[PDB]
Amino acid sequence: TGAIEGSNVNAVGEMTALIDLQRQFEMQVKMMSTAEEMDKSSDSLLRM
Amino acid sequence: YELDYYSKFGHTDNYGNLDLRNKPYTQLPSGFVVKGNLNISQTPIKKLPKGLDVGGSLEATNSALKTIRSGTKIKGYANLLGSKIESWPRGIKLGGYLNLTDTPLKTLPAKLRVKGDLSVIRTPISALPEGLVVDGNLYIGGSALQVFPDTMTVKGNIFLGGNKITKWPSNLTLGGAVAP
Amino acid sequence: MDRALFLAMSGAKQNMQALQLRANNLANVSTTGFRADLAQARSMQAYGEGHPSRVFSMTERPGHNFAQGSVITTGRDLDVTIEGSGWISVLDHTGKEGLT
Amino acid sequence: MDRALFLAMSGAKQNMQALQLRANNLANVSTTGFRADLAQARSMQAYGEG
Amino acid sequence: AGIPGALSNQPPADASIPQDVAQM
Amino acid sequence: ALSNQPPADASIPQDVAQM
Amino acid sequence: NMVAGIPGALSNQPPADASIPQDVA
Amino acid sequence: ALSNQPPADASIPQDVAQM
Amino acid sequence: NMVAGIPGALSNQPPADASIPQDVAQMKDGSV
Amino acid sequence: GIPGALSNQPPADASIPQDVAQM
Amino acid sequence: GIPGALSNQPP
Amino acid sequence: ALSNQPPADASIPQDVAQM
Amino acid sequence: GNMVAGIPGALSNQPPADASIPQDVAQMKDGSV
Amino acid sequence: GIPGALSNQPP
Amino acid sequence: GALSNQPPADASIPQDVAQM
Amino acid sequence: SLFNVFNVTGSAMSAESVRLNTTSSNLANADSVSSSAKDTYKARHAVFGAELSDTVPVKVMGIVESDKPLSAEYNPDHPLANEEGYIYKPNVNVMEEMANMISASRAYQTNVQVADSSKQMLLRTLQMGQ
Amino acid sequence: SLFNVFNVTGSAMSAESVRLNTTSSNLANADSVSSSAKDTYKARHAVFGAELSDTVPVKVMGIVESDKPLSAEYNPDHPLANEEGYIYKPNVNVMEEMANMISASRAYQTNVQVADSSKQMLLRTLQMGQ
Amino acid sequence: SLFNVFNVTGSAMSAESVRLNTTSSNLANADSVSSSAKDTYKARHAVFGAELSDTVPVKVMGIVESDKPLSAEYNPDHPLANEEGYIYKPNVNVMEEMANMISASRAYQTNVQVADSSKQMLLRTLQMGQ
Amino acid sequence: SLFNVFNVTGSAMSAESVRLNTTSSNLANADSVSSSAKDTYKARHAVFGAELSDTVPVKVMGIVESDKPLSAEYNPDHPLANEEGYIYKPNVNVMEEMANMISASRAYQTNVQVADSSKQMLLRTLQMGQ
Amino acid sequence: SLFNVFNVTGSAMSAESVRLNTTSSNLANADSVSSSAKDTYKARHAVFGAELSDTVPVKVMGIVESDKPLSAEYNPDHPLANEEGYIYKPNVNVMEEMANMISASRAYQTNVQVADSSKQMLLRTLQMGQ
Amino acid sequence: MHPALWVSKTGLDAQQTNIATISNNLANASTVGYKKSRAVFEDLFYQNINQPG
Amino acid sequence: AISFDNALGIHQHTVGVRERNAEVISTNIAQANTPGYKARGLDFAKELQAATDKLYRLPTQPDTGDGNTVDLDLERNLFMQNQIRHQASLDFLGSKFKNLTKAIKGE
Repeated sequence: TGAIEGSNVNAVGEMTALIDLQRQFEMQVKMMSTAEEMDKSSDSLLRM
Repeated sequence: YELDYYSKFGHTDNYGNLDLRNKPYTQLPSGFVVKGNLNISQTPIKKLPKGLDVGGSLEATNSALKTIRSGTKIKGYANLLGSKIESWPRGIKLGGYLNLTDTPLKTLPAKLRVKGDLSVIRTPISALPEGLVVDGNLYIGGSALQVFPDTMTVKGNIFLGGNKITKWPSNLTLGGAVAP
Repeated sequence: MDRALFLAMSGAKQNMQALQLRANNLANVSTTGFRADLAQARSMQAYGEGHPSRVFSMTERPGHNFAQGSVITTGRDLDVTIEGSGWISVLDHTGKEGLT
Repeated sequence: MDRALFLAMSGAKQNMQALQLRANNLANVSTTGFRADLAQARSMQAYGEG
Repeated sequence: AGIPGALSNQPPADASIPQDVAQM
Repeated sequence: ALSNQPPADASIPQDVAQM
Repeated sequence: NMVAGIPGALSNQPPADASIPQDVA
Repeated sequence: ALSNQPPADASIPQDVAQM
Repeated sequence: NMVAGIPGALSNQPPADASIPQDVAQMKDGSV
Repeated sequence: GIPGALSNQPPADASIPQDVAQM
Repeated sequence: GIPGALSNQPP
Repeated sequence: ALSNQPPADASIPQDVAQM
Repeated sequence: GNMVAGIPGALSNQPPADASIPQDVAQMKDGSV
Repeated sequence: GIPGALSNQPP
Repeated sequence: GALSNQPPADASIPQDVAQM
Repeated sequence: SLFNVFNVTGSAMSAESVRLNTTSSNLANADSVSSSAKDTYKARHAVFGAELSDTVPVKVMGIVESDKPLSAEYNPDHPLANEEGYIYKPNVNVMEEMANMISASRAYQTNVQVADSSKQMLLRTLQMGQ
Repeated sequence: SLFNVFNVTGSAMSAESVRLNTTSSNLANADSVSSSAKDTYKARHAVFGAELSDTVPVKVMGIVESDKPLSAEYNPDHPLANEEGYIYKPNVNVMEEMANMISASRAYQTNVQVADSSKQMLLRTLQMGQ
Repeated sequence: SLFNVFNVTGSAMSAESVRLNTTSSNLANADSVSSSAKDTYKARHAVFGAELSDTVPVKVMGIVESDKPLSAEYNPDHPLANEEGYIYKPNVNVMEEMANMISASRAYQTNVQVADSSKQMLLRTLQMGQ
Repeated sequence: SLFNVFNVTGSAMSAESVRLNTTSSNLANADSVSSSAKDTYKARHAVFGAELSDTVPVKVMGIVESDKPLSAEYNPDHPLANEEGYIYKPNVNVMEEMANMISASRAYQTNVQVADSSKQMLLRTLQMGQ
Repeated sequence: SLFNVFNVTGSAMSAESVRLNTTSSNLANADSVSSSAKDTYKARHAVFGAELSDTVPVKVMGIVESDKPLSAEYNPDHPLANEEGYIYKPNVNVMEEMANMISASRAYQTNVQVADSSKQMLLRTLQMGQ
Repeated sequence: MHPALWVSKTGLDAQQTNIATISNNLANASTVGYKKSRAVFEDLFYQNINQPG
Repeated sequence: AISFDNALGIHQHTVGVRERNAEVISTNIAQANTPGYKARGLDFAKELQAATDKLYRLPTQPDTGDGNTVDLDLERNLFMQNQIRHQASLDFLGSKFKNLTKAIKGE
């Protein structure tokens, strides 16, 4: 009694999770870009 | 509840305009004076206080306003768009236009003078009062009006908007044109 | 076109969801009696005919950080904090009992 | 291009002018019988079509 | 119609109803 | 939309009472 | 007999996402 | 490779035990 | 008629800021 | 065939005797 | 002719 | 504006008097 | 042999008061030599 | 040549 | 360019031109 | 009869065109709060169909709104908010709209090649015996 | 058609431009006690709306002012001070304008990609027949 | 006549290049008290013009100085000081010159796009019929 | 018979597509401590094979997980932590997966070039003699 | 004679390359106090020429040192110092070298476009009449 | 707007009101018979995303 | 019948209108910075009637003291659309003669 319990959020734990989520997000975006790049190249097969 | 003197101060701008938008106020004190414009849009206010004075324009668009008592002084215009006003009291000193669009208005004071434009668009009003004088543009589009009184005065344009007028005033001097 | 566009899109979409989950914890640093939400990823393989090469990843909330929060001393009689592990029984506006 | 470039420039330009008025106030702290100058911003809208 | 509290770009005149906004 | 007459300019007065 | 469904990204993710309406799926 | 039976649809289960 | 004036920063100002010369502002209406 | 190759079928597991028993 | 234009010749 | 006489070189003096 | 000459770029485009170009080279700009 | 021209041979 | 009938020599980059 | 491939490839061109129009509307209305909470814009998606009763044309069977819950935002300042100061926003996900844009454009142009190459086969058929 | 994408995406380009200009006027009037028009400027917001009237363009239906009360500050010696001595300043919130500035720019640029994506599809559709 | 377009875009680029050089001379002379001609430098601004009456080229009709007063500085010991010790400096405003630099560059680059796009239309017309 | 080249390049393109999807799953599941049934994800790798005894097609013969140990992390408060407070995560290495993304894409595109070039050679054989 | 253009643009390619290598020697020897030829380095510069009298090639007629005085530095204990204690350093100015690097590189590339465009006009000339 | 932008903005708005509340308390540090005010934070609504309802 | 007016349809006039439209958009972009210039729009149906005008564009936003009513976002989109449609008109009108020549020559 006479005290209030705050939150247990570990600020560093969230920040290091953020930077890893950013890098993994960006790497998958590159996978999307190289997927359409391959698709565009494999379109001259029907380009007689 | 009701607006107090201290609550009034927290809704006033530098030049003295009271802003009550979306605020939960039900009634204003009698003899109320506003330095500038008054805005009671979207308010649960159903009645305006007696002796109300507005130094600017009254804004009550899409509000629950229903009754305005006589003796109210408004320097600017009156905008009661989308409110619940059913009748207009006699003796209102209006320094501007009167916009009553989309209101359940049914009756108007006899020989009413509008120093600006007048709107009865999409209103269930059945007939205009005798001796009506309008110094601006009159819009009756979408309303239930179909017969004009014997004498009326419009100093601007008259817009029918779609309603059919069959009995035109005997004495009418128009400063503008008539549009369907 | 190659189904790797959607395999990577589904991972990028989930990474945003985990980012939002972590964002709520940082927005709730000062909240009283707030248990931080845990975020992780689960691998769910696309079983079927063909070579097992396509596995999806979706984020989930496995649990919460039930550690003791930072106690603030206010010197107020009507302020209490739970020592160690515990909860306080409260009913919300729906009259439904819930631990706080 | 977009007119928000000049709309913000017309605001940043006035902030420098307001800064000049405050600079004259602090330069005149030791001056004798000096009446401080107040600085305020007026909001003016471009009325027209749109 | 739509939004109930849209503004009007015309200068204040207090005599003419602004038709810039969707006044319905 | 289009119109058959030029649109008017924009007024930026320091006092709306004087326009 | 028909084979209908939303094409694109809304169907190429695990059903646990639950974006497609049940009736359409 | 061609077959007479239509290929089966993929599952992608959230939890394998639930099935 | 010919219409003209200073472009850019000076014209994209309220008239109170008298950066634009008076005669150049006249040209911004019409001329012949 | 290659040794250690993964299979494209759910992995027979423990709970639900059904898998632990049926080959 | 822009009234009061600068010139391009030594004053 | 094609002329027949080569344009003269611009001058950037310190003083317009000694020009 | 009526040529025009000079140092291109930054040196020449400074005003003449800078005196960066040699006077001999700077005088081959009017068509001399 | 150029009066102030530099030589490409050792001095 | 200016085609010659004898191969051009290699440039010499001495640290001191006296020792050349 | 003489142009069966054109009717199928052309149907795909019309089908994939609708999916791009739907994607454009979803991205242009990703921040349109509008009014109320049920008139709020929701991400729309076309439904492709194939009736296999030779060639099976692709027919769009109408636009269907997404079932994703609306994105709630706390903002007790917008006049179109609610009792708890929440404005509900369209359930448009940018990442899935970008993927649809890539998928629609590439698939649309793939059918252009098939339709263009189909005409060449028809032109070569006219040269039989010549 | 693919040309409808240009109308839909182009409308969003104008829509996000309106919100950018509104934010610019909010940032420039966050500290303006006085104002022509006898009104203490209040924060303005552009409320987007889908004009359904497949292809759903976005339209600005009008600019709406903020509902937050004006920030009252006790400045008794100011000429605009009331009897109590408080001058009132606009309710512009800096953080939301910066967030609006980011969102408006991000949404504006992603509408350019859709217009670019539809442009390529039309060019390939024209190469058919050549 | 798309060749008239090249004149309009070409005249536009010339107009924007004049404004950039005017901006360059303003930045270089924002702190110059003296001058070759015995008169303090005033901020310069090229005047664009339109002969509207099809294609209306934009023409520069001359450079016009800003009429704002020269910024006086209290420098009593300066050799050029007046009877009260004030030296006068150009009225160049840094913020407005940076906007002109941004505006002149962007307006220059967008006219290149129009000229390049109009060039493709003329080449495509040469292929008509043939 | 250049039609064999089509089989070989087609089999190579199929193999590269399998490798690309394997790389896509590794990048998406490089941070997943959980799994569908009961076993932590391990970096997968397709196995190419050449059945040399003309042309030798390349065939994928199954997916094999990497033998690198799982990266143990100290997350003692995690629900899935073991007796020592360690949780295990997939052994996906970013650098080698990025190289696979580059290598598979460049290998995929060069096989299209061979098939396209081989397609032309068959056409010129048809036109031989006339 | 569009082949004469190749003699003009190509000459500018060499001329702008000499000015770039001249810039590099000035950048690298801006702090060099000694020399192998016993004379302190001075900022070298190329001389362009135009034998105007159709196509006028640009030829470098020799490299010329700058006329600026050497930058003196008070280093009384340096081995190469004079009686007054000063050592002399090359008169290389950083700002003008950067402008030369920007101007020469852009001038080099703008002659590639003319040489490339003049190539196309010759190829179409061969195609005339057929 | 991506939802993560607005979720973070709520924290910025919440802390902004906290600073204003603290600033008033320190302003009235010598006011006779004044009672300090504290700002109370609570989490907002939690929404199921991967479920239709 | 059998006349060029009927063989070419209206595709002979559309190419000209798309050129005029491109000129006007080019004028609007160039005159975007010049104050007092009012953006000019071309009505397609008017040149359709002229085959079988030069209006003003009402701004969506107020000016900033220039009086210039050119929106560069709108002009770029309208120039892109006109250029794409102009190429299609060339394709339509170009194939009119290609079919016409094949009918006459029979080859």
